[PDB]
Amino acid sequence: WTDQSFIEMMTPHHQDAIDMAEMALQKAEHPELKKLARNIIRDQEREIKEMKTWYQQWFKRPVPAMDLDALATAQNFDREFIRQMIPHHQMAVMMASNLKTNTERPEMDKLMDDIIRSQSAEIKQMKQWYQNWYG
Repeated sequence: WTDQSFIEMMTPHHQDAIDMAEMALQKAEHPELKKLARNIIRDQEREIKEMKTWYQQWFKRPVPAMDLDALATAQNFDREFIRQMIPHHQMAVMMASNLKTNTERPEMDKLMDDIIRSQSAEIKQMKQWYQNWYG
C-alpha cells in the first residue's frame, strides 16, 4: 500500500465498520457490544476525518468514492456482528501493518499504530465474548 491507496481503501473500510456499529446501537443484545459499537463509531469517524484532510493536503484533490442484511435478520445479532467484524478488523490490522513499513509520513505512522492497537484489542474482546455467549 501507498499513503494514497491506503486512504482510498481504508475510508470505505472504516465506513463499513461504522455502518455495522450503528446498527448495533439499535439491535445489540449485550451491553458490552453496544459499548464497543460506540467506540468503533467514535474512533473510526475521527480517523475518516483525518484521512480526508490529509488526502487533500497531499494530493490536492478529495478522496474519491460486509453484509448488513444478514446482520439485520440474524436470530442472534451479536453472534453475526462478531462473525463479520472479526475478519473485517483483521483486514484493517493487515492493511495498517503493511502501510506502516512503506510510509515516510508521521501522520500515517501514528494512525497505523492507532489502528493496529485499537482494532487488535477489539478482536481479542470479541473472541472472548463469542466464547462466553456462544461457546
